[PDB]
Amino acid sequence: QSLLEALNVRVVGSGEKVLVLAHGVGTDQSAWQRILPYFVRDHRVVLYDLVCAGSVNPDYFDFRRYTSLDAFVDDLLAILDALRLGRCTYVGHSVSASIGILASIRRPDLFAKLILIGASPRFLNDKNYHGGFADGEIDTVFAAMEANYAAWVSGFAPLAVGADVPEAVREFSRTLFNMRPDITLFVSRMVFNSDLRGVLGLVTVPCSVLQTSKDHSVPESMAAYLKENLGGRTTVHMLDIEGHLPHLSAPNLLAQELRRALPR
Ligand SMILES: [Mg+2]
Repeated sequence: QSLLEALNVRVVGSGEKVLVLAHGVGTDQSAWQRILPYFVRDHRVVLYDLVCAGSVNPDYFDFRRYTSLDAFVDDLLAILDALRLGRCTYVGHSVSASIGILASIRRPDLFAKLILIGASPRFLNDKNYHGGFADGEIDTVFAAMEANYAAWVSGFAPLAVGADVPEAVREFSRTLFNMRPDITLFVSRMVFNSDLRGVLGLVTVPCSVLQTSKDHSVPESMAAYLKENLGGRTTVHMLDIEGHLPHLSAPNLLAQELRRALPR
């Protein structure tokens, strides 16, 4: 396969503006399906799957290569260079918000704006920083994942969706069960260990921070931290949608905020 084929790159929509939708761990590009109707008549929308998606051939997940977020940034930049659509708006959920931040420091030319959903530069607390997780706290999650993947997904998918939206629990269960458990564990440990705090000030592009409500992974205080520390023009939108996956659980409401955050 080419890189574009391996990571299931898709370009949809009729417009001149370019929008990139980049999913998080545990999902794949189909997490955007109910957002697409709101953008495809005036954007060319680029979708792709992260290499850890269960929709990507598990042969591609090379543990020697994918040891830091920078190897994920390599793949994003390689796709955007291959598609040659030029300057774009980039929407990143959870790990893809971090991937977008780092890509925008390497290649600010490529990004008109970043729209960050569920963004965190560091999950672990540090001396005078609140990520949400104390030393040792995550261990019970990675123990449960390794001990009984299916029991772990059955309890975690409702928690991540947050709101009582059976269809979202279905979709997120489907994309967690499609992942190979050793990949889910490895990538979840790598992302949980990430720390982007020291590069936020190097961002130069505008950012909209769409801050999830009652997200297990990101305290509501994070939005203020990103507004203070991101180096470009940053705006905060506190979502009135519950949970980690607002694009699955309340696509209409999330799409209306995304549209409000577009550059011009
Ligand atoms: Mg600045």
